[PDB]
Amino acid sequence: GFQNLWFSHPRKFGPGSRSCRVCAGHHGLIRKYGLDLCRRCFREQARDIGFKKLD
Amino acid sequence: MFIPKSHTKLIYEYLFNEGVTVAKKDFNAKTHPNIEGVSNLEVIKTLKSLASRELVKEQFAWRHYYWYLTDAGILYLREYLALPAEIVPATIK
Amino acid sequence: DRGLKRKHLALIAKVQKAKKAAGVLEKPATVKTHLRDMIILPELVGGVIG
Amino acid sequence: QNVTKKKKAVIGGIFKAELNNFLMKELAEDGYSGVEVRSTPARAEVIIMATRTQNVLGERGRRIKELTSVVQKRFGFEEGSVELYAEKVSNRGLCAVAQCESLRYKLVGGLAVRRACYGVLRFIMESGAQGVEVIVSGKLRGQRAKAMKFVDGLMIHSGHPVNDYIQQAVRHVQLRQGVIGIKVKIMLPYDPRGQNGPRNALPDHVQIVEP
Amino acid sequence: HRIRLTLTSQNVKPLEKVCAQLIDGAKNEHLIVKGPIRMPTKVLRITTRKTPCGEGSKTWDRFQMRIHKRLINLHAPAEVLRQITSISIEPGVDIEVTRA
Amino acid sequence: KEGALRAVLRAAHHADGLALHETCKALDKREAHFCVLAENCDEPQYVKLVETLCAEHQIPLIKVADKKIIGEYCGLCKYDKEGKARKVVGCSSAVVTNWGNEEQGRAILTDYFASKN
Amino acid sequence: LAVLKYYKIDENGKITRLRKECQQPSCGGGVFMAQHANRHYCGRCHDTLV
RNA sequence: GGUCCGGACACCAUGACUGACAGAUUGAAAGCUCUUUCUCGAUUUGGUGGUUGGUGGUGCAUGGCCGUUCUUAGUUGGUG
Repeated sequence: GFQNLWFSHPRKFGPGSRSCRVCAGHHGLIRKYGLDLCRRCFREQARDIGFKKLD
Repeated sequence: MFIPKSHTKLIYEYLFNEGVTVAKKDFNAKTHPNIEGVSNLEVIKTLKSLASRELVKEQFAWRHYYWYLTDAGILYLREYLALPAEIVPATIK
Repeated sequence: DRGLKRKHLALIAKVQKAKKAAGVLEKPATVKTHLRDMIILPELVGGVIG
Repeated sequence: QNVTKKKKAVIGGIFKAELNNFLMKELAEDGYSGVEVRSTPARAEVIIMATRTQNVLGERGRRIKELTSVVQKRFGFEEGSVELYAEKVSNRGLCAVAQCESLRYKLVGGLAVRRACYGVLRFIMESGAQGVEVIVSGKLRGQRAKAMKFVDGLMIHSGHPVNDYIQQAVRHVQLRQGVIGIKVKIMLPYDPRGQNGPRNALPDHVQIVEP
Repeated sequence: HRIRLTLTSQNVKPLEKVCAQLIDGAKNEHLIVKGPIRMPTKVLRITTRKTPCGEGSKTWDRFQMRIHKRLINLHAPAEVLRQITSISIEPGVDIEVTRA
Repeated sequence: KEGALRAVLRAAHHADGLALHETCKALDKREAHFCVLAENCDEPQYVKLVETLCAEHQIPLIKVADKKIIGEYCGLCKYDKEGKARKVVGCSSAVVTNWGNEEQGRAILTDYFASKN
Repeated sequence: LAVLKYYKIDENGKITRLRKECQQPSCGGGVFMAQHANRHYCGRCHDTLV
């Protein structure tokens, strides 16, 4: 019933198994080093994280 | 939301004991990291009811609800849970 | 080897039951299914699947 | 635990960013300015730089205690391992975030855009900043959006010295018509003592030892 | 025994300050100190599209974080470690001791 | 003694032991200390039903004529900031699985309803 | 109010259960099983008994 | 095609209301519905306000960001 039908489908891999940690979006996700931030989340948070535009 | 009275019991007990409660915005999770027995959905909905009744103060950031017990909440929870007036949440201590 | 699933086994059972409950002169009742990844095994041969 | 140093650095950065965002969303009324994280392996110290430590701490330091509990529970620390300390920012007029929130509050209250912007500009300039730029953009007058810029003093834009001398902040205000964006930039003054501004002078400013 | 001091930081100046302080402490206590060994720096690069949409000229932001690591070898069985390690400390530098 | 009964019932209700449909299952476990009934139960086959099971399992009972007062004897009504009994429901029967407040009176009512039975 | 339908009050005064009581390890006396046409279904549990 | 409310809170209401064996049913082990009568029992259910959610419209209502004009040397007060 509902118990075994609400979220039956596995979400172990693929784009649907991950999300930006700030907006919960599946598109353009940076997984390098376990950042788990979208390409738009990261541009805003990079200075706080410790990344800099050197060259 | 339909929640067992026992589950509401544990939720209120933890909230009063700690003074604060945190829950990730994940309805599907079946286990709250801090409160045992109840599901993330039940925790979220119970504390959302508290916030709507102004018994708790709600904040949200980066897919995470934070909730602070208020004075209306401290009165309501004590009267509902039937504790002595001497017991107080860890935050007030 | 990885194993047919419970829904697939239920479909096989349904088709076999429909085939049994049908005279040779006529055709078995049609069994409607969503399972497009089911393997066509001899158990299903003869039956009518939608 | 056993975690590579790369992942340790990234985890520390993520933690600091999330903490900064949460405190910005919470203590905005308390004149929040910033946060510093000294995550010693034993205990994680978190300094909350605000303009008014009174409100941050709350009655007998209850608000800070609540925040410590919430941070511990959210980030999975151990009871008493993480500790918050309030701090009073020296010069509020030289902190762009604090002035941005002040302008936010004035605009929410209903002060005229020009009046509030000029008041903030004058206060920041009297606080000793070399220059200040305040931009308020959105539906300020009518249906068509417009951006109003207020400038006084001198301000640099290009080159590395920007990273040291310029301090910026951005905020939103939701009024009936829509959202309005506030941007505040402050060029800090050259402070040899390194309290009101950068310790090193501008690279092109050659200063002469008088004979 | 060989005590290994691993000091890692994302900024060179505080890291070298702390390293010099530890070296000075060891020399003052007249310990067998092995000079600061400089591990190759680790550069973490993220290159992203600047636009939040797909429009415009294709421009990329190149972000990079640097990590510098320093090794110090000490032959100190006495608790002079506790002192030299406790006195010197600075934000942004993380130090760890190993009993190699 | 009504106040003592109400105080005893309050703690049981808080402890989630205070309980018709549920009352039967309570005394089938013989976890019931006592039951409170009403003489206003019009259903004749209903009144005698509850007394027999209470008697059969050795769980003597207290009879309070009208039902609406037992409804008040739960705390299940909403108040006008003064304990004002508002919008109560029938409580033809109830059970107390676990003991409650009024320890001294609770001691009295244990002797009271047992001594006279 | 079918609660009274699973109890027969003997004329002398004692009672006899009119429904097959359940025998699950957890749920026992009190909880009754449905008087289905061919089976008997526990409500608190599954425990179908034909 | 089908399922769940994950419709807070307030107000007025009328064992309120959940859940699941088996047959039927369904793509379906979906108590979704119908046969069936069991079970937790104030959280619910109906209605009225109000919320909530929406990768729904509007980028010609907006913020922020980016692109471009424009990778060129170009631009602005004060006092005269």
